[PDB]
Amino acid sequence: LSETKCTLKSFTVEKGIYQTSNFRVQPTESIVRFPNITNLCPFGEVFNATRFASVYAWNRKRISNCVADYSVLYNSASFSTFKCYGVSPTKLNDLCFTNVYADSFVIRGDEVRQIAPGQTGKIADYNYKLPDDFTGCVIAWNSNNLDSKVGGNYNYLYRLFRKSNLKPFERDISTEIYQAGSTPCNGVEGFNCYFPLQSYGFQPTNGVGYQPYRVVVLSFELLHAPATVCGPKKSTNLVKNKCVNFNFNGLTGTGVLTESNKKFLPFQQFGRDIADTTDAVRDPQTLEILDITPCSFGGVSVITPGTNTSNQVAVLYQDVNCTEVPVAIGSNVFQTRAGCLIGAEHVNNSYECDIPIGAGICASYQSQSIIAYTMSLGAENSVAYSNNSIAIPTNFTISVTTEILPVSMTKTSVD
Amino acid sequence: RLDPPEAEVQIDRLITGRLQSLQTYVTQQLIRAAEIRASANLAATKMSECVLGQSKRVDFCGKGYHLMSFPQSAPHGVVFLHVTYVPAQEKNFTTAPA
Amino acid sequence: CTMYICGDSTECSNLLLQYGSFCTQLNRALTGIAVEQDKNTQEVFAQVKQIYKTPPIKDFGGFNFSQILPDPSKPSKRSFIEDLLFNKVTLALICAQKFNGLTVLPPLLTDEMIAQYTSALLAGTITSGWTFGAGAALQIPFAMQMAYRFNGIGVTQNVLYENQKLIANQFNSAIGKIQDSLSSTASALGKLQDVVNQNAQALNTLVKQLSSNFGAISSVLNDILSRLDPPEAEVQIDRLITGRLQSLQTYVTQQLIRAAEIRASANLAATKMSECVLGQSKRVDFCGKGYHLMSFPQSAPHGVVFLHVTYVPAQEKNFTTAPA
Amino acid sequence: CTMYICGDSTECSNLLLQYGSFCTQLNRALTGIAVEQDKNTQEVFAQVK
Amino acid sequence: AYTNSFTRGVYYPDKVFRSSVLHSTQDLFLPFFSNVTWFHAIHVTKRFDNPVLPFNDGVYFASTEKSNIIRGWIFGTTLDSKTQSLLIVNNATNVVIKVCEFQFCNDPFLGVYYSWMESEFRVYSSANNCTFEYVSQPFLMDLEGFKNLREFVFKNIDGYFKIYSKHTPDLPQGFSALEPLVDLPIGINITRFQTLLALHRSYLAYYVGYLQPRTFLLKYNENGTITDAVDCALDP
Ligand SMILES: *[C@@H]1O[C@H](CO)[C@@H](O)[C@H](O)[C@H]1NC(C)=O
Ligand SMILES: *[C@@H]1O[C@H](CO)[C@@H](O)[C@H](O)[C@H]1NC(C)=O
Ligand SMILES: *[C@@H]1O[C@H](CO)[C@@H](O)[C@H](O)[C@H]1NC(C)=O
Repeated sequence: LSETKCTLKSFTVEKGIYQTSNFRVQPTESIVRFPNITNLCPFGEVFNATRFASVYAWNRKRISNCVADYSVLYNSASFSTFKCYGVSPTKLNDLCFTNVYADSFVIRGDEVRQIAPGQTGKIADYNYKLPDDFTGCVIAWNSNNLDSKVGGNYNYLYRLFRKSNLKPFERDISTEIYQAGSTPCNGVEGFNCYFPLQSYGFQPTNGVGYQPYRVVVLSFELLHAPATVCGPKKSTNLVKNKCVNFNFNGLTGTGVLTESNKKFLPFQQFGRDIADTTDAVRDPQTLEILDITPCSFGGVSVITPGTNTSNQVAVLYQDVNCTEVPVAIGSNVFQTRAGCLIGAEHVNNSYECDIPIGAGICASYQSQSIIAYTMSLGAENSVAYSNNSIAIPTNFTISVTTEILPVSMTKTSVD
Repeated sequence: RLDPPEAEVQIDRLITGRLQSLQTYVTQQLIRAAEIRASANLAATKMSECVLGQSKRVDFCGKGYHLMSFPQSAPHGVVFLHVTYVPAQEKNFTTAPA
Repeated sequence: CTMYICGDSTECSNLLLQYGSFCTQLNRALTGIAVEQDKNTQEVFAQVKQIYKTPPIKDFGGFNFSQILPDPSKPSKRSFIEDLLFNKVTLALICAQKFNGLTVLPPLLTDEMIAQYTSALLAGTITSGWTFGAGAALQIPFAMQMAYRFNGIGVTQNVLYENQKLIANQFNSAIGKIQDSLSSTASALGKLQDVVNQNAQALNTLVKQLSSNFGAISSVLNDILSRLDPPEAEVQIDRLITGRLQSLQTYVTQQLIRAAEIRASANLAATKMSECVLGQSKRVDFCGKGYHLMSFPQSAPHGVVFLHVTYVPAQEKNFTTAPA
Repeated sequence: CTMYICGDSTECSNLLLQYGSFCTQLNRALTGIAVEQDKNTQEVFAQVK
Repeated sequence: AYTNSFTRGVYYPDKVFRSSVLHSTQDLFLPFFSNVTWFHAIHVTKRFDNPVLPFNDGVYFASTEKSNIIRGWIFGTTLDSKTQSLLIVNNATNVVIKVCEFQFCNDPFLGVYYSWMESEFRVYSSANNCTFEYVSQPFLMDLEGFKNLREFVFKNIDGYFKIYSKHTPDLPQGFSALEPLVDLPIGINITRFQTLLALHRSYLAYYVGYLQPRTFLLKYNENGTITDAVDCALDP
């Protein structure tokens, strides 16, 4: 009752039926039926292999259309460095990754501190640099036993002489003599002329900081475009008679999913009708047909008998069956063709209409209470027609009535 | 609280929101005034036939059989009084064509 | 309003709140075209006080009122002519396009209390004449009521009393061509279909305009939320509110303008019923074409149908006159 | 619509397509009110055979 | 040697389902009743046709034959070692796919000596500096021993190669729709194409068309099948 006073904004309400608000039901179970049909990303071919590359000539590989599951690294891999930028380490299972690239190179033990944006060094100025707007993670671990031998290993190389500083993600695989003085080198090594590329030396008896290391750089974007590297939640296999949030491969919303009778073609995935409305979807993991149905619409109105005479009201839930709506958000439920009355009883006699409802029903105030009855057209009469009878009056009466008509309204002007 | 080349963009939503809310008012007043002009022509006809004469149209001037009528005035309107004739106290008989 | 514009988001309701009160103005206009449509049908039909019935024995002097009176076999207690009009006019994704918050309300008078209103006017104009609309019903035989009416166009009574059989045969043969004219031509009800076509066609553009971006990245209100900066979206979300609000005003204005000729058409049936049924008319070419005798009503989906009975001369000759 | 709004330029014929069906709807009233006028002048005069 | 396709060539543009809806679409289609070019490869003089053709937007390819003589087509920009190419060659054992900078000669073709068995494979000389390959599963196909027809569509948009096909047994007066078959992203520049064939130990049909931007009307079915489609620019 108080809602009506705050809807028409007054302290007194007359007879009638007023529409006040709406009726919605909030979904509870939010699910991501993440379509991780494909196989796992190459987590083995990327992390461990036979041989690696050098600092001056790194490698690039593209990984796409795969499911992200890093849990297989726990039994074997033993890393030594784990730092992430632009994303939380704990949230990586619930997101997607697009345009993911991996780079492989081998650096020195004490030179692993240079793999970070905003650093200076001999690897960060001539061989490999990182951008300022960096979004990813860097992992480094030792490989002393797999990259050492007696007499030293001399297959790893690095650059020592260059004209200026490099740029992020710029590769320089050109080799040439470097002139360190005012005298031209003329392409022949000699005074003030050395080879800009040098070689590394690793031994099994070397110190802690003089042992080889392997570092992998991963870069990706978050939430700007379609992605193909993604992580699973697998909170699938829902209940088929409740309104829940659904997140399919390329759809999002809410509704009720059931089993249908239509047949989707292999080269088709979604469902549509004459109007541009989503009405079907195919399970990418189980290959079945599903439906979508609304659950969260409707409106309610309040019936009042006169605000000072009583404080009793009845409400109507339009176009709602009397099972979903609670009797009070009852022992008095009447089902009609216009909704579901709550708070009024059913009587058998017939009177004239007082407050219309619809479909041939009315309601009126008559201690006292509120009743719902069926309207009656009028009384009943019959005429005794016969082929040789007639009726003629014998008196008369005079009567006077009234009639009202509007003729004009108010004139007005604006500036 | 603003400068000349910066407040111009700020005052271009007030004078575009206060302008759309005027055309709605005028449009709705062009339809209301067309439902009264259809009722000011019915009163004129009902004054030239029920009052200045006698009418044989059924259920036009009152209910029953028309005798006469009287007009009265009211604020922004008019009120009529209709006089009629009604039978009563019937009886039964017997008839024959010829 | 909100279910159509802002969907189910809460980042849109706050922005919509700044536009004043443009929902109680568009909702108080569509509720004025819902009570008038129910007041329209309480003037055409509800003109009788009581409910009359016809006696069992049917001796009307030769006339046969069998194909316009109710029968109990078919339901709703309709007649044999009201049951051929329904099959002609067709009331045709209504099943699930209610996604966006559209509703249809049911009319107050079900189509069973109109068949009980058009079966009393018909049964009270046969056994009473025209006295049941101006007082109390008074009985009279049919063959004398016809003479009463026949005296009103100039011809005397013995003309009718000497040709009863011929007139009865002519009337019986005349009513019965209508059945073949209605049960074979599926285009007679022409102007009762436009009021359905023009109402069900304007409801499709409103839905089909929900997928047109008015100058934004996309027409769905989740791809400008998932991948755009929280400050940047409020610049392009504001580009959709105006677009979806300018298409919700033309619809209301068009409906308001169009629902004003239906009242003009329904103010004519309430006069035709009161003058061509409850009495006899002298106005030329109003209730038919010829000389007026009597009339009968019938019901139809969202409309009414009349039947007029007239008088036409034939077989002229030549003579010679003089004033005095 | 297309000629009144932006002449014959092709830079507007593409920008105008993302406004829905605003100009197909306005090209139907000024054909539904152009036949009623031809029907009106038949009721008054054509009353004889 | 000129003929116009009456109403042939229609491919499913969508990826969704519909039931008895006449929704209209606007995309790239071959115009109705447009003349195309007829090429002949017969031995009475012996006829051997394999020229170089433009690749403006796409080519509606159809091949009518009693025995399989057409294997595949070469693609690229200038067809040398300086630019990459897309190689689709059927070697009578498996489908060969490779994206490399090959080196083609004037007349690369296959052939046999006899019973029937492949005797030559002369396509390319050198191919280096490439990073793509794909090997189809091995299979056996009979040789020797018109009745059949195969239709293809080529499109390269946004670094994606799409192919639609449908096999169904001059050209007849039938009508059918095309469904997607494969989808491979390359992201290269394509401006020309050329076919290769095989010969039966001897020295010395198909039609090539084009498309245009034109909108059609598609009438679906209860089962989501495109039965009939009507153009909107042919006749008034
Ligand atoms: C209060 O309701 C009663 C109904 O019993 C009515 O008679 C009275 O007029 C109402 N009050 C006012 C101030 O109208
Ligand atoms: C009303 O009708 C119902 C069912 O016909 C019956 O159970 C009930 O007793 C009736 N009540 C009265 C007061 O007649
Ligand atoms: C037939 O082909 C010729 C090519 O020489 C072309 O000019 C002509 O337009 C084609 N016919 C039709 C109807 O297009």
